[PDB]
Amino acid sequence: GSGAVKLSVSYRNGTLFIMVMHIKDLVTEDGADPNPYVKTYLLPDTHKTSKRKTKISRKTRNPTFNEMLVYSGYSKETLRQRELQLSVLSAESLRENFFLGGITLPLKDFNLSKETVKWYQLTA
Repeated sequence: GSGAVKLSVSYRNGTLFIMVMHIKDLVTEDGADPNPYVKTYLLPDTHKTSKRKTKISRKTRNPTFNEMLVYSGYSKETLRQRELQLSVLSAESLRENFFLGGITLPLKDFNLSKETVKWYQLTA
């Protein structure tokens, strides 16, 4: 299943709010507890300014973040032509950080006039 992430997606005062609440069931291909963090981009990214990331959650497959990722300066019209590429990676200090799972969500699928809160299944 690769795990699932709970997110709150809302938009107010011209700002997109992505709250990464928590993740459950991440899997590594080696039985070691990863050091997960979440990274998002809004694509396509004309100016190369959309990278956002949470802090690192140490040794766990079920991290709780409760972190708000903020994307300001976008109109709702522009967002309808953007996808939220969310990636969960393990932060590693003696080897390359590795991909645990992710999901791409077209913002057009969201009623950005309200707050959408739900769990999303990650893919690999």
